[PDB]
Amino acid sequence: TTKVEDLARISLRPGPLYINVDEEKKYSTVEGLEQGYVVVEADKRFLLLFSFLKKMAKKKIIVFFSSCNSVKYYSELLQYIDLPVLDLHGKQKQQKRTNTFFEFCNAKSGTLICTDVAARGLDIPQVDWIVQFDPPDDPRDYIHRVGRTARGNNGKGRSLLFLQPCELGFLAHLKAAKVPVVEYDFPKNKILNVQSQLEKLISTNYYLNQSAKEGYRSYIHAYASHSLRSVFDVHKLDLVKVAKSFGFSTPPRVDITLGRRAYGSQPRQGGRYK
Amino acid sequence: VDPDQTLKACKALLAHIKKAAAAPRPDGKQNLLADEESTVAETPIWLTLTTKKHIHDSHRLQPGKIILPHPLNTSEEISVCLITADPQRFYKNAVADEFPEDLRAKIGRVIDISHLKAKFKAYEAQRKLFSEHDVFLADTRIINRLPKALGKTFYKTTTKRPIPVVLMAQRDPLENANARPIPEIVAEIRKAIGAALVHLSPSTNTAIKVGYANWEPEKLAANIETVIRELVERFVPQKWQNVRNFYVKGPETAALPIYQ
Repeated sequence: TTKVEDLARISLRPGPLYINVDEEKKYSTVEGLEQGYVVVEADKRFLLLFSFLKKMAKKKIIVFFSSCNSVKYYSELLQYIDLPVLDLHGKQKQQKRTNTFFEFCNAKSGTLICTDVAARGLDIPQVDWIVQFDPPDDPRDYIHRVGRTARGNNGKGRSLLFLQPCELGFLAHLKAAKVPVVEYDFPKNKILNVQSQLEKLISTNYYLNQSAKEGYRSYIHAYASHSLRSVFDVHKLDLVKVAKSFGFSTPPRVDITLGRRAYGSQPRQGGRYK
Repeated sequence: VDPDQTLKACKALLAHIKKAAAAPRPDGKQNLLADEESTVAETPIWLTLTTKKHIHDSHRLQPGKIILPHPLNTSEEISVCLITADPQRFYKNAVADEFPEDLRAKIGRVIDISHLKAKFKAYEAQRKLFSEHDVFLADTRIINRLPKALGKTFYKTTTKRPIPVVLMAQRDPLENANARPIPEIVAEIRKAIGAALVHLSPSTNTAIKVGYANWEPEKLAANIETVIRELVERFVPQKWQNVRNFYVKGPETAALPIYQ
């Protein structure tokens, strides 16, 4: 873009070296897509994920989180809650990263947790669902690229996105780009209320408490530094309810933020003010 | 009673529920947690006896077990609870070091009677317990005590009432717990889970669970015939003098009759 080269003229030396290994055949489909979404309250996001994964077992599942710390915490929790799920985060070996994905690409069933920035560098196989639990990093790349890869050539692959009630301006942005939507109903009886088991684990296990605190903070911190602030706003987030999903009864402390000039005054002209 | 016309109805009602479930719903919405096969399954059809006299002119509130040739609740997602009339730790240790592998999976929570009246007296807790499991057993030494403990939330409906299970020998709790030999326990638990259940109420209609809508119909036809013959000879008084219409009907469809 235009701003890009002005950054080059101020940072680079007069002689650069120009390299293009870009993919100029950007197959940004405009019409052959169908996006799914589920309106879920902030305090039953995980319970819907758990109920989704438990009943849609014996299938292929890929879940996108926003932070590697929340991937780490959800990996340890789901092993205690007894659901065998695969994981892909940055605290692992690079060798373990590849053997996890090669195991997943050749498997029949299974479920994989990774962050959205991990999948951008990775080759998504044929899967039955792509579920965006946390908000996507860049919504343009989610709808176009990840919607088409969820469709996945031949096999019927469906993509859904978790939306809070305070997030429905995404539907207006989806309506502006004219891309079809379907919303799923999810009756309240089929939610597996393991909230009591979850809070007993967090209040008693120390390692899960650290992972919950770091996953909760990284989720809020990624929410604050989001590009499209019209729909992903942290001041429209009830922080008590979002810590309920992580397993907390009291939401741990996090910094959500992270006319008349002087009379008789004149602009500075000299002095080594440091 | 005739078996063939019972079978051809059992074809027709079961085939209807696939047509009803697979039909889309007109407000443009789908269900995340309801597959087409999962709602073709998990929808029980049940036999509705109609009588002339009001059978058992009182509220029996204790189910009777009809041994079914092929069991009812032997799926993979069944949470079961065993309410025991003695130290909970003895049964907790019993179900952990024994109770094969399938029964170890289905045992969700074993709870003492004394621990039940302390932790589940309120009506949150006996509603949370109702929605968490699928079948509730009980020792025969506490079958009478459970109306007060698990009240209207467990005994207004006949879907989930505690099933009577005998767990005695033929008192200080820590010293002794009068129980059967442990293999005789786990064998008897198997009978209680997969048995069709009768519920005597001062009523003319009795609904008996016969199976789900994903079985094959001859399996069902052999199961309903055993339900028919067991219930008349054992439970309803004036065996064939008081007998009347016998309908089979699903939870969202009409009634298919057989007459006696």
